[PDB]
Amino acid sequence: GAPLVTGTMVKVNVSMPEVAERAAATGADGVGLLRAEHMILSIGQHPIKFIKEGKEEELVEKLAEGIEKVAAAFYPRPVWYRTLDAPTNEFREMPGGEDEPEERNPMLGWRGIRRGLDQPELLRAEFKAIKKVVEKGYNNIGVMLPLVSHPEQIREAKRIAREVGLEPHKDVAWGVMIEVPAAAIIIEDLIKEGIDFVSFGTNDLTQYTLAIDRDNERVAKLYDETHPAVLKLIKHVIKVCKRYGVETSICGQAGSDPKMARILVRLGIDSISANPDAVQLIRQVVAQEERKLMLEAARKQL
Amino acid sequence: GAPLVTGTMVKVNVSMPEVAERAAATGADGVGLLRAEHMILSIGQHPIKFIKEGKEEELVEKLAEGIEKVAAAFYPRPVWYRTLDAPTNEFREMPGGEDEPEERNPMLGWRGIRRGLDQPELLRAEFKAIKKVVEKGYNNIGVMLPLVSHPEQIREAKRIAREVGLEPHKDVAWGVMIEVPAAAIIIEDLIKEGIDFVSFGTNDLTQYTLAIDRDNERVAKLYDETHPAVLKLIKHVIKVCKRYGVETSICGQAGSDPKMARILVRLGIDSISANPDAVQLIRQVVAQEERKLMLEAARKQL
Amino acid sequence: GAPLVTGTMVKVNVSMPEVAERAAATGADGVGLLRAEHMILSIGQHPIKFIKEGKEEELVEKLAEGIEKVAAAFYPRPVWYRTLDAPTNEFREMPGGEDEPEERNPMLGWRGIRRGLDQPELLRAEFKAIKKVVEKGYNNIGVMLPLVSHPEQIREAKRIAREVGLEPHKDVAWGVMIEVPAAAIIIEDLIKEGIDFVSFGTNDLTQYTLAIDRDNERVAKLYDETHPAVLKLIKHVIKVCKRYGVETSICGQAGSDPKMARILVRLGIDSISANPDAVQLIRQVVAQEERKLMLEAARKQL
Amino acid sequence: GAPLVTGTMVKVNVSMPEVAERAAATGADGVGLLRAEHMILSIGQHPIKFIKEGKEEELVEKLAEGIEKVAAAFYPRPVWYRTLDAPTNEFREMPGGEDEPEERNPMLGWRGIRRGLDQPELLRAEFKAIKKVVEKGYNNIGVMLPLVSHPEQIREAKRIAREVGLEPHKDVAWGVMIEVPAAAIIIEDLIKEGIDFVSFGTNDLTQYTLAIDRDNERVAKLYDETHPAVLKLIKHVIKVCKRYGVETSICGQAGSDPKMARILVRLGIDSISANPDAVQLIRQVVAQEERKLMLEAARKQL
Repeated sequence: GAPLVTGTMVKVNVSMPEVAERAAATGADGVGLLRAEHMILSIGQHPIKFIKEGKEEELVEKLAEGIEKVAAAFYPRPVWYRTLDAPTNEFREMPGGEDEPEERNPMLGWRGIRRGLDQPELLRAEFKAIKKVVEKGYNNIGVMLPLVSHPEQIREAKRIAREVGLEPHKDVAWGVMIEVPAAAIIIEDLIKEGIDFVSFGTNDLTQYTLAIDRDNERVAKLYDETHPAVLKLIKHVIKVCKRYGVETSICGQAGSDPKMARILVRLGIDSISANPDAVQLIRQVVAQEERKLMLEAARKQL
Repeated sequence: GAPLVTGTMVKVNVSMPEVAERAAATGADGVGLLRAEHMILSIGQHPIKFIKEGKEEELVEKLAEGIEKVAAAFYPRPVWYRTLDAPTNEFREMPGGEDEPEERNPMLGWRGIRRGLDQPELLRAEFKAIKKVVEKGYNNIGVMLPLVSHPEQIREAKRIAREVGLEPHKDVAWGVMIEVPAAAIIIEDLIKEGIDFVSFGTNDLTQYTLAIDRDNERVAKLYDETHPAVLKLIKHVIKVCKRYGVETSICGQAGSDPKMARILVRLGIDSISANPDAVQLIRQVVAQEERKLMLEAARKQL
Repeated sequence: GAPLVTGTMVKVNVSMPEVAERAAATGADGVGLLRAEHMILSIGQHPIKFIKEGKEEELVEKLAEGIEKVAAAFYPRPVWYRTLDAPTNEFREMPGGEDEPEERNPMLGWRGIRRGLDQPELLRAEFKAIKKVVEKGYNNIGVMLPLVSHPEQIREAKRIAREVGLEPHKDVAWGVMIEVPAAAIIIEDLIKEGIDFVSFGTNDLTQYTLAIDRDNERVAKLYDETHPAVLKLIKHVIKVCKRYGVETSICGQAGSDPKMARILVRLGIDSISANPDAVQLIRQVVAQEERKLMLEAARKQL
Repeated sequence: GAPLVTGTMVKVNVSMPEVAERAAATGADGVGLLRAEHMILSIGQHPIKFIKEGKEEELVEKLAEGIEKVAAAFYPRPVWYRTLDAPTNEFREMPGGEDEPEERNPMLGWRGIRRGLDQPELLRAEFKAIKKVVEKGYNNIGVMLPLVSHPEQIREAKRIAREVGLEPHKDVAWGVMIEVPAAAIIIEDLIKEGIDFVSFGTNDLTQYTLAIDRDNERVAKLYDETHPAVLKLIKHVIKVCKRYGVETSICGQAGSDPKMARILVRLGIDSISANPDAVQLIRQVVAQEERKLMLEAARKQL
């Protein structure tokens, strides 16, 4: 009759706006990552081509209803939304995708907030839709920027967003993703530009730190998300933003692992984001770890 | 099978004596505020006119049964009752309400315990009914005075109550409401007159502190119950009565807000009073905040 | 043959630009408050209606000569001018005042710098006239904003003034009024926006702190300007701006009271503003209090 | 053009209500002692006989106008009034004074507040007249009790005054006279009953301390008001009420002496009360003594 209650927050990873009731029925504390790849690449057309042709309002209002569905399934609870992020060999395979670079390394190329700031129209449209669903009365949304490594990117994004009416820290929440080692090493510079939350992308971080591709058959035997270097980086970041009053979280595939959950609860993370069918297991693991910590402190005191 | 258990008490706000079983079925720890406006203004007549005509015992015994209903729905649990409080443009609209002042500011006028002490017959009748339901064997009632700003008001009320048989601190509990900034700034003087409990009226306090009416369309955009000044005042009050051994609580519309609940549990309030359809949400928010605090202390110790 | 000399400054309260020689003949150290209600509401017309019709320059130059008269009667001495402040039931009674709200509480409504920032044309005209009389060579004027409770109001006023040529802190002085309890409780936030002086409106402060209207016959028996809470607030404010190097003053009806004068000189205020026929009495009271303080310190030392 | 200003207050001794403009024209800071012997013994009749006959209201209203005259000649300034005090061989010489005791020592007999508390009708009438002139709007009056040596006298006087409507410490000031050595030796007990001011009767104190009558030709060669014992007593009293926050003063014939003025200013008295033709001399002596003290402290510091 009574649910299980933990101090650490356990959230859920929403992929499409159609799996949102089965996710709200799991007992999660919010949405940890709602991706936009589907909601944007569903119109069977290159978005840059789609807007040159000139159909902006259709895409805008479609995004608006897609976002409001999820926002209203979990209202009192927070929802975090990450702007578009896909490689260049993902835009090549759509009607209108004929002009491409066929790069030799699409993992270290033109993607994420870099491409976003080069063509500010995608950012304009997404911020328009977000403000659109905000003015209906949903005050539980926040924005997440992917692949940040210089503070100039944060400031230019804030300006682009402020030109079209949206207001950071008073209409939404402003946060970033940590996936490049540089961002993990100079985290204080990024914090000094006024952010609210941070999230660990352990997939990309583990790949860029060990200089290894996971899809390659010959070197995927070295992949490991509990390697000492990644743990040093995570510990440093958590320490600093704890000191500055910022909230920490982790999404990815290592959010659904019991061993990583134990490590992260012993270090002091604020939230964990799990796949829709792993929320109960992680809830139990976190509860047990917390009771262990409390017992240890009681014994030391007595 | 087992209910959810929190250290902080979560109570419920009862409006009429007819919604009292649906409220006792929520799992609350008591009643936080039972208003008398309905039970008194239900006789379709001006009460001062009603008693000049001379029908005192009817009103008395009606109040008596109205109060005993609620007191017996939640017996082992405490119930707190607030004496009459309504503006002057509320007595004007009843049969017998022809002699009025049509003031220019009914919010800063003749109402509450001021008007009550001017015409001691209302106080006499209410204290009579309260003692009436007390002598049947209900020892879980307490009295709450609205809009207090001088200790003389507390002493005159104690005398008026002691003349007709009722005895403070041995038959009931004696407490006050905090709605004017003056009462929040000289709280120790009020405590030195022997009270037992205090309650925050955050609606009136926020309105009188910012010099702003909320019903006015042009300046209601500035209303905010988490403004720094109100929080400073609340923190000061809680500190002092914690030092003196007095119990604190909060009623209003901000008792049903998760963000305010988190702020207040981190400061150290003793109880929260919620609307009858918000008890479960506040219960969950309070449980999570308490587990967070305990984990933080364990980590600091280890 | 020699005038009486005090360390504390004693100023005078000027109501109209016609009583300005009888005021300069009292021996005051400056003007403490020059109101604009008369100089603006003298054209027998609603000012918003007056400017829609389109007669801006007439009102501007009339204000200009009205201000220059007072500024030139007391040149070496400072003069402080407070922008328009009147309730809504004061604009209703003029030709053109037909569109009104008939509010239920005009004391907590749309007035002062709130209304001023809603319709920036009044501010534009007043700042134009002030700069007009400044460029003739009068460098002893300063501007005072009424009813401030957020720093955003100060910043928006500074911007509005800087758009039309006037320059704070280099052409005039910039200061505020303290009448809402919120402004007295977060005074440091306001100081951090670069102000030069502050002034206590003890009338409005005493009314908003005790939640009491003074014009109401039934509750005017509780009004008191030496109530402990108001004195706590005044002491806090004086302490903080003393620490930050800002000048303090007091206008109102309690500036012409000997008992308040003694309290305020013992606390350490920088100036007092009296009615034109009470300057000599306050001068004597202040002189005696200062000699008392000096004697006490000498005795403690010896 | 500028008056002389001292930290110590110099007041004046008013004997009748007819010499009150020549006294207000001296530049005094208030009245230090207004006697009632004249205003009461002017009806050519024994007052106890006058009230048995039954003419209370005539005497009451006569006192009322006599007091209001003086109170309105010095309004902003305080006035202190001492209840009736005369020996028994002063009531013997009036129409109706036939029943007397012809005592052997009328200086140590039935007089002052003793006789006053024995026959409470005189106190009733005087307090009635005082409240009468108070309710016209004069808030600068205070009451002084003569010849007090037990706290029971103070409490009984407070009760007698509170029965007929007058309220100590909220309508008037409450103070006492110090003339018996006992009162000077247990001063703290008297202070703990809530008084506001004290005054030295150096005539009676010097006579009762040295066990000497001054009117007697053979032993008046030993009278001296600067005898070491009286000075010890004065120093003790001043010390204690300084510690408790009470105001001190001195009336009598030694208030008009330059040498005593210098002694008393060096000890730290708050006020001095002089005869109507000695105010200027005492003003000059006090000014010189204060400048001397300040110079001494400056030299010690440098």
